[PDB]
Amino acid sequence: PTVERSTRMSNPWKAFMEKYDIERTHSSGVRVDLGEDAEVENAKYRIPAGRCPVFGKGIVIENSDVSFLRPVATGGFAFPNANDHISPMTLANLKERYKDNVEMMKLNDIALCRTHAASFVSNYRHPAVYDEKEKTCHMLYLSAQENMYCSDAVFCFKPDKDESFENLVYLSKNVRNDWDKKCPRKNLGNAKFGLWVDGNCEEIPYVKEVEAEDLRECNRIVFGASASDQPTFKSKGRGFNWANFDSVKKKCYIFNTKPTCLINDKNFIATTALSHPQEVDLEFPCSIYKDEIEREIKKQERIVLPRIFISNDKESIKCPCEPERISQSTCNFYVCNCVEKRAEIKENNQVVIKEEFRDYYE
Repeated sequence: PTVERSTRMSNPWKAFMEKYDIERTHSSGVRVDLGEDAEVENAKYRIPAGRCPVFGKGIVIENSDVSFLRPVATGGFAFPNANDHISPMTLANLKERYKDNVEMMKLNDIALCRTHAASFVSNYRHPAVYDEKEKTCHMLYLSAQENMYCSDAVFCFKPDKDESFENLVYLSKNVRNDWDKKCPRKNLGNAKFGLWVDGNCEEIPYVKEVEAEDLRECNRIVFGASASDQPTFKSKGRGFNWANFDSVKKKCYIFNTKPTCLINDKNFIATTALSHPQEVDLEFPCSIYKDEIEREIKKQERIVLPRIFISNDKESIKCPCEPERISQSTCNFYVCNCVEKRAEIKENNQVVIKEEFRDYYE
C-alpha cells in the first residue's frame, strides 16, 4: 500500500478557463473588431468578425449628443428609414416574425437578435447591438467603430464602455449562438486571474498597473487596452484583454497573456474586455481541487496523488510539511509550499518546464 506523487502535469482549471481564452474563443478585435474582409461587388471592405458578444460596448460620437443607435441621417450608426420594420425591432417583434421557425425559436434573445441582423443581404453582413434593458435589436448600418489625433469639420467617434451603454451588447455577424457557455459575461468576485504553475495558481508577474475607482472603471480601462483591429492589421483577439481589480487598493492590473486558473482572493474581481461592466458572481468554485484529487483516487496497490498542492481539505494534499492557510481565501484554502516544483514562470509570463525536468517530459 504505497502512496506517491504523480509525475503527470495537469491543470484542473482547463474546462473552466476555456471561455477566457479570448484569442481562441473570440478570435478578432474587441475594442475595434474588423476581423474579416468582405467584398461588395468589386470593393474590399472590413467587417466585425468576433465570435463573442461584447457586453456594455457602444460608440461615443465626439462633440455630439446623438446616440449611435439613431438611424443614420438619411443621426447615428443604425439602420435608417426602412419602415422601422427591420430595425429597430423588439424582442416581441422578433418572436412574432420568426414564430414558425422551430430553430430560431430555440435561440436565446441575444442570438435571435444576432441571427436576424446577420441574415440581411458577398459575405458582407451587418453587426448589431442588442439592448437587453429595452429588449430591442438594432442593426448597425455603419461598421466603423473609430475615427480617432482628430485632424467641426471632422466626424470623430470611438468605442467605449460607460453607464449609458451598460445594458448594450455589441454583436458581430459571427457571434456564437452558445456564447453563454463559451464566452465571458459575468465578472468573477473573490478571484483574480493567474497562471497554473505545477499544482498551484500563481500571480502573473508582468502586468500593467492602473488607477481604478471601481469595477466599472477597471472594466472600462481593459476594454480600452484590448485587442484592436483598427489601422495605425488583424489582432485575431490578441491583446491586453484581461484585468484583475483590487477592490481594496482601487487598482486595475491589465495583462496580455491568457490566464490559466484563478487565485481565490477576497480583495479582487477578475474582469475582461468582453465582460459585463457590473455583474459579479461572488461564489468561487472552492471544491475544484478536492474534486480532482478525489476523482483521481477513484482511479483504482498504488495510490498516485495528483500534482495539486492547494485544497480546502488540508490533509488531502499529503503535504511534506504543515500546509499554509491562505488568509485572503474565502474558501479557506491551504497551500503546500514545500514541494518539488517542475515549472516556473519566465519572461513574458510564459510557464515553462524547469531545466532539471525537461528531458523527462518528452
